[PDB]
Amino acid sequence: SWSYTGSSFYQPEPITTFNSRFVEPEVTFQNLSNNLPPPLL
Amino acid sequence: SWSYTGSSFYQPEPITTFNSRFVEPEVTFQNLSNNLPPPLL
Ligand SMILES: *[C@@H]1O[C@H](CO)[C@@H](O)[C@H](O)[C@H]1NC(C)=O
Ligand SMILES: *[C@@H]1O[C@H](CO)[C@@H](O)[C@H](O)[C@H]1NC(C)=O
Repeated sequence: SWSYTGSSFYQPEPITTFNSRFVEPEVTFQNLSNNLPPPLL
Repeated sequence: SWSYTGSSFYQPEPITTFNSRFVEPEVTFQNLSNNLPPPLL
């Protein structure tokens, strides 16, 4: 389970399309299998 | 055929969604007819 938090304040939040951006894949990113966030669903 | 290249280095790459942005049309853009890139296809 992965959550988004602010840079200057710690508060775990659900991942949404309004706080993440689509980027070109890299080999360093995690390869999630289950419990994908709604941007990834 | 049009390819994308970096600003500080030269490498012809295919045009994807991740290296282009959708903008308001202008008269000084190229009006392509055939062999559209995948963002325009
Ligand atoms: C995810 O998979 C790709 C290709 O299968 C691999 O290159 C990448 O290292 C993987 N990411 C990991 C293991 O975090
Ligand atoms: C592209 O098409 C527009 C019409 O939508 C035109 O105004 C413009 O002059 C054209 N530019 C060219 C031919 O590159």
